[PDB]
Amino acid sequence: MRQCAIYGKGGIGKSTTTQNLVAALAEMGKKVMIVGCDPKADSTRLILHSKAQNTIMEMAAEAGTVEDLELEDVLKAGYGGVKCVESGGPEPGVGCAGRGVITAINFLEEEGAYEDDLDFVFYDVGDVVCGGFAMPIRENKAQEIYIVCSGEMMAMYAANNISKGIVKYANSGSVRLGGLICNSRNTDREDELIIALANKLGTQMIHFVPRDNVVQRAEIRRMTVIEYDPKAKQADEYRALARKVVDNKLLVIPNPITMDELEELLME
Amino acid sequence: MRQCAIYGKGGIGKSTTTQNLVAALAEMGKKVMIVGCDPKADSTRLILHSKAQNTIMEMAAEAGTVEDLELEDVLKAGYGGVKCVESGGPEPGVGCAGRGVITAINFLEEEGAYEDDLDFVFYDVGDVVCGGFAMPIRENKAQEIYIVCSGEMMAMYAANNISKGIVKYANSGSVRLGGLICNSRNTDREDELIIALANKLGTQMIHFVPRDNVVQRAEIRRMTVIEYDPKAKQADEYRALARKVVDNKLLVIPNPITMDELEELLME
Amino acid sequence: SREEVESLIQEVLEVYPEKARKDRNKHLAVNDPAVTQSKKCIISNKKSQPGLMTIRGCAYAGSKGVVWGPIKDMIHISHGPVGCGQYSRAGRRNYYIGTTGVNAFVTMNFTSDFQEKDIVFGGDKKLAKLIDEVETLFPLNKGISVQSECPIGLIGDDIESVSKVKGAELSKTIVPVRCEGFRGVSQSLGHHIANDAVRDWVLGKRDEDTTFASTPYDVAIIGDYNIGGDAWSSRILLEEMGLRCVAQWSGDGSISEIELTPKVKLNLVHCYRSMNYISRHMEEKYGIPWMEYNFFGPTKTIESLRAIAAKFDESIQKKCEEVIAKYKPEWEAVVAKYRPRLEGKRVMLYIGGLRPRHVIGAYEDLGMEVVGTGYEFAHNDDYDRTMKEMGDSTLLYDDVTGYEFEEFVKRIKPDLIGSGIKEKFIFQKMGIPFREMHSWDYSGPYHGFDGFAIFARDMDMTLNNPCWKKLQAPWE
Amino acid sequence: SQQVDKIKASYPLFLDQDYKDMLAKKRDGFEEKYPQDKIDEVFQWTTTKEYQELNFQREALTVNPAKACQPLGAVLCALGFEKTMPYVHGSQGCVAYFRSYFNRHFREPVSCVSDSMTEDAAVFGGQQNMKDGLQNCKATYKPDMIAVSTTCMAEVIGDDLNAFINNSKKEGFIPDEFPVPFAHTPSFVGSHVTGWDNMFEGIARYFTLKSMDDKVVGSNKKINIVPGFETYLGNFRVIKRMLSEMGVGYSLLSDPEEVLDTPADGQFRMYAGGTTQEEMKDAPNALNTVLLQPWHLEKTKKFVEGTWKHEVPKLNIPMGLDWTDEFLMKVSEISGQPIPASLTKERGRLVDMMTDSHTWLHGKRFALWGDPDFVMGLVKFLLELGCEPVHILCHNGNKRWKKAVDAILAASPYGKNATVYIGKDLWHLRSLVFTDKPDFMIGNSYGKFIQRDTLHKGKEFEVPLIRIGFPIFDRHHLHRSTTLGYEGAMQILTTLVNSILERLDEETRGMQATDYNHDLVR
Ligand SMILES: Nc1ncnc2c1ncn2[C@@H]1O[C@H](COP(=O)(O)OP(=O)(O)OP(=O)(O)O)[C@@H](O)[C@H]1O
Ligand SMILES: Nc1ncnc2c1ncn2[C@@H]1O[C@H](COP(=O)(O)OP(=O)(O)OP(=O)(O)O)[C@@H](O)[C@H]1O
Ligand code: CFM
Ligand code: CLF
Ligand code: SF4
Ligand SMILES: [Ca+2]
Ligand SMILES: [Mg+2]
Ligand SMILES: [Mg+2]
Repeated sequence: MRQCAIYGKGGIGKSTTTQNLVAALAEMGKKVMIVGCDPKADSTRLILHSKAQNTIMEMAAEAGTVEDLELEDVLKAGYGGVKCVESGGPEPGVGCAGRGVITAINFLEEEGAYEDDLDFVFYDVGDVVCGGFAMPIRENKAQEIYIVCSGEMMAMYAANNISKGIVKYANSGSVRLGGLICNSRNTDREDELIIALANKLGTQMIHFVPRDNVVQRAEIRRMTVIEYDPKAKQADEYRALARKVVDNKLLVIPNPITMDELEELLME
Repeated sequence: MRQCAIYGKGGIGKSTTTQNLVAALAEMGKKVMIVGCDPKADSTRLILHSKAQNTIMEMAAEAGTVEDLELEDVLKAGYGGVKCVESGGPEPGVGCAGRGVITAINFLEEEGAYEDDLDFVFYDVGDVVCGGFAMPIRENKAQEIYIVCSGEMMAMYAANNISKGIVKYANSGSVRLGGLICNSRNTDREDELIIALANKLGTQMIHFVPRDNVVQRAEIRRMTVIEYDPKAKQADEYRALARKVVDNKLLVIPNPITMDELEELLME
Repeated sequence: SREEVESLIQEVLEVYPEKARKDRNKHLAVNDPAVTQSKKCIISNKKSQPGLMTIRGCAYAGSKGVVWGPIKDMIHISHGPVGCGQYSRAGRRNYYIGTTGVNAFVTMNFTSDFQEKDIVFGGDKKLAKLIDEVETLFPLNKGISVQSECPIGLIGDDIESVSKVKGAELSKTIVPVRCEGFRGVSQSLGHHIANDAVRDWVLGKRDEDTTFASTPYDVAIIGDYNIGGDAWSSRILLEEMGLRCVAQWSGDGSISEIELTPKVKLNLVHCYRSMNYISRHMEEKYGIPWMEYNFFGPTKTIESLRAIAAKFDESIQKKCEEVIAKYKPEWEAVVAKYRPRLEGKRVMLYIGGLRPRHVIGAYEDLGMEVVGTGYEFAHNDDYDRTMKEMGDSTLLYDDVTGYEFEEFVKRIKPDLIGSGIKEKFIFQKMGIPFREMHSWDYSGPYHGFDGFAIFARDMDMTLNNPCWKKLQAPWE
Repeated sequence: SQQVDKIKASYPLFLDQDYKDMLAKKRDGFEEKYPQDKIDEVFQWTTTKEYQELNFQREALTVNPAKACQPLGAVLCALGFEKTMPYVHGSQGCVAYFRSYFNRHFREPVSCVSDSMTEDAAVFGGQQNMKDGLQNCKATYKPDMIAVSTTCMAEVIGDDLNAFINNSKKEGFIPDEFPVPFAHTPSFVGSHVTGWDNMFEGIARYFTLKSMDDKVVGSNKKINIVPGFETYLGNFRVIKRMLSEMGVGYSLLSDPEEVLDTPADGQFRMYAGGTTQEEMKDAPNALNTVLLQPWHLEKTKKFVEGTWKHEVPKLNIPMGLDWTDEFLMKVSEISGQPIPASLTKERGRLVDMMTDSHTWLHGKRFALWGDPDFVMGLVKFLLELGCEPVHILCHNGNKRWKKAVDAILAASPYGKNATVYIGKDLWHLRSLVFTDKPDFMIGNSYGKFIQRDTLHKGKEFEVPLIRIGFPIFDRHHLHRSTTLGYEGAMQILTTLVNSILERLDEETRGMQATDYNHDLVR
């Protein structure tokens, strides 16, 4: 059972890209779980169908202590028998969400959530701001990491900045960058652009994802594109991303680049 | 001396919109300061001309303790006599940046960085993830907040999500929402969609900012659009945003909308 | 013993990997009786090297431990998790009068007892309900000092605001004191944070209130945490010299007593490391001169008894002499009784930021020459007061570590040593007489005249006790 | 004043009229203290039933705990493994407290180190100090092992101890083969007892998880003994004595005894005794593992039963009479060795003291508190002796626990008059001894104040404090006694009967008043 952690610069496309990838994975008859390590609590909203259900941290607040919670309360079945859970967290400007992520993953691990025959466990991590948000990539958490990026100067600065922090957990641990996933700038010189960075990093660009508004038609209609419009152009695209991932065996240790070489790229 | 914080969803346009606004504010012969409350450390890079200078938390580590630092080491003059300081921060997955924001802000205040002769102190705050990132809006910090947004479902969910976390510091304190700043995300109804949400919120749409590529030219070249191409179309736009801000008197207490009224908007 | 300490020091440091090696080598240097800066001789107040057995504390030990804890008519809330609070309950021996639980709350421990969720969701909301429960369950509480802990510092909670709201609401003074452990290099910051914390929320509230009468003698004892009664053992002399002791800061202190410091004629400071900061704001804002004194032993107290006198009129001076004459026979009696037993016995010390230099005089009188000292959180300006009180070619340490200290003790071979609880055992095992200095080893007052008496007797019961001769078994 | 040949210390000195005068002038002069009238009033108030409900309705403030944080319970666990170094990742003042605290109780040296995480640490994470700290400490105090712990500071900033450790290895600071177990020890979670679990289990893994493939259940035919957070050396010793006099093979995983009791003979010993790694390494080859205090070793059991595949016994803490025969019987069931006639005698000798002392102990109502295993233990034995365990408080206890204790009380009639209390602090018990007054209290030194407060009310209301548990600072060398099994039960009993006998001698020693009941023999 592989567990992969999906990272990226907030607002480039982690959750959709994920829920859709697992939605596709679910289509392939796979036992998957989506751990939502983001205070926003939308990591599962597209597979379960709603704003969001009762989260771990929010729930554990009710019982007084997290140790009082039961995996039955947070873990819920959604589309294609995909299991979901949310790490929960505070509100803008109060508390430590980096903690919830920890509390939540510990709980899942602790309550033997990795107990049933799961084939894939996807951690949809938000911003990699501090120590807690690195939780997914220790030992026993996720081994494969799929950084999301785009053709923007800052979207890559991140993909770069992210993989940089990974080398700490990657050297000492076993977690590794499996590849970048691109959610484009329309394909206008980007189809190959990211591939450049993927190399200077030492990883591959697993798959390129289009800017198809079918994602908004699904997003606003509270579902994935794979359930929403099964044959839409980007429905297969997401099926591709899913298929490539499954067969992907390229897991490397990231080689960060410098601002200078970074900007050098775009510059050319 | 007014102090405004600028918030928004990672990846919509805080730093450029801020630096350009103060760039324009400098053009107007104003004494302005930019406090970089973000770990990435690019809040000043366009006004100062490089990747980034020596930050507070990074510098203070050299002196062993923050109490050993001198405002002279972090504060550097930039374009149009604009002062710039960075809070500093750890790398992805390690440490606590929400703390740097604090240590860095307390420092500037401690070392009398305000007991200067400024007219505008802009706080470029990154993700509002936890408590320390709420620093720029207590008592004695910022009183005006300008949430940046775009015509995307997820960009508004944040503009709304942000103002929600504001009402907490707004009710108990004096901070208020001055108005939304639309930095183009290319929709069709960018003009009205936002204005609409601006009303359901109880604020105004201070200004609308074009999707001009002069900013990639400025961005990749290591500078603002105001110093790069002074007469470029969007150079006056950013001047507009700055001017409107200066004269702006509208500071209200937000009134979040619900998912249902939200999606109702777009659907309209 | 001239080049010795150097062949001793770099031999001890010899074990230290190069990172720590260079560093420590500068914290311990030979003392020349005449240099007036330690920036050439030794360094202090820097970060402690990892994994080394330090005794240094944190900013918390300084604000809730030394400074606030002591205010008997207030309720100091340990804000943060459970450990801290329950590790310092009655640890310090700063004595006081009153009805604990009813009127006073010092040997007591109030904590917000942070749980998993408090940390996640952050908690000022818990702090407000908690500032509420005290007012109801502890009516006679006269203010609340909220001592923060590490978590509060990271989670970034506005404990500063709440204290304004609840308090401005409950009509009671609340001190949003920030003493996060991760702050500072030692406990020191806690002091500086405390001092200021005082001048902000407590000190300046009786500013336009003159229902008080400043007598040309009114004073306040600042920096006497009254460990064991030292504050009373000193408040007695001043008053018997005619001065009017108005305030005592931390050590049976009253929140109000702290509030009357501004209207005094002179601030007497025994702890130049803890209340030195405040004693300046005390003078630049209010304009109230302050001085440093020492009440350890006859010759120090006697001397000081006169310094604090000259700052007044001759009237008090002749009165002062009467006090000195009174105790002259008593302390003389002590020396003639004990000095014979302590004579020539040398002693080795290691304390915080005052006693390290301040006890030597109390020793000179007993004839126990001091051949080594050190501080765990002092600054150069604290060593600047030391070099003189010391002999030449004496070894000094700063933030000394187990290996560092233990090796000096093993080589210099002292008859008596004085440090804290963490160290009291390691040497008692080496058959070296140890006498706690921090807690006075639960003994009586040492400051002043009556105090000196017990001291001179406490060194004797321990140093010359029979136990020591019984360490190595006969058959060996 | 002080006279040379009769030096008055802290208490006689301030009693002198000269000093009393002083304090009065301070009080009436600058304290702005309330008049005794209302002070007495507010007191009179707190000591009531009205105040109690207010007290218990409490939900945010805590007054005088009965627990400590986790890192403290970790350090003690570590002290147990031979030549290891309690290493705490985080602040330095924490360990400075952890140490100072363990001193006052055992009153011997307490070695433990810390990576002094300064302000920058919180802001940039704590990598170097962990890296260097492991090197410096390992270089200076020369351990064989270092078990990393963590203060609040690392938990929030979520430093990955694991990664942090391994980098230092690869980065070349410490021999890659150097044993360095670890365990996140969130002081803001559970309690000190919990730290002991996390810390222990951590180690139980470091030496087994990887090597599980070649170990056979019961290869050395021995019995593992996991103590848990235990501070009475007498208990470590007594448990070893019994198994040992049974001819039972065993291994005490986590054994402080030598190290916390190093003879003062001139040579300082930073380490002594302890459980060998080679011993912890071989653990799985035993017949079965025994957990003396399951209620705070719940994470250990999960591992032992899970990874080692040990059929862990459902035993309670070996306290009192019944829970001891059960402990021994089960050991007899496993080791193969029978219960020695030796131990059987001991038992009968204990039952002898019971029949012999039963009169005085019968019906004595007590109030008590401590750790979950202790209280559950003590309470039990109290029913055996025939005393009413009126108020039972356990500040760090839980629901599953509480209701296991209630049931133990449901069995005997001497237990039908007692209530359990979890998540309730000392200040709550101050009330319970006032509204429904005991005879005595059985706790730590912290119960010295609940005692005082009862006296101020009225001598006929004072509740004497019998010190059993942890801490015990106001007394000397109690740390050497035993509270487990027969041996440690002979003591508990004597300590009460004579605790009672003493009071009766004090209550009744008034000449021509109460001295008539001053029986020479009892
Ligand atoms: N294929 C796509 N083309 C264009 N826009 C897309 C596509 N997929 C997703 N989006 C848009 O991206 C926005 C954010 O997507 P998503 O919810 O995945 O965010 P995210 O950045 O991963 O969130 P977080 O960082 O908070 O986990 C939504 O407005 C969504 O419609
Ligand atoms: N309307 C616009 N005008 C100028 N640049 C734009 C616009 N829309 C998008 N961009 C480009 O997108 C990127 C986002 O700009 P910026 O540097 O402000 O980042 P950001 O995501 O707002 O920063 P942060 O999230 O760290 O606060 C830049 O590359 C910018 O030039
Ligand atoms: S170790 Fe005093 S600067 Fe401070 S608790 Fe003791 S040598 Fe402190 S004199 Fe004082 S009353 Fe003390 S003895 Fe300055 S207050 S942080 Mo440990
Ligand atoms: S420096 Fe958290 S409960 Fe408190 S002892 Fe800690 S592990 Fe335990 Fe100083 S302010 Fe307090 S003692 Fe900061 S945390 Fe230590
Ligand atoms: S930056 Fe991270 S570790 Fe720090 S308070 Fe915020 S969420 Fe927590
Ligand atoms: Ca001892
Ligand atoms: Mg998402
Ligand atoms: Mg920015």
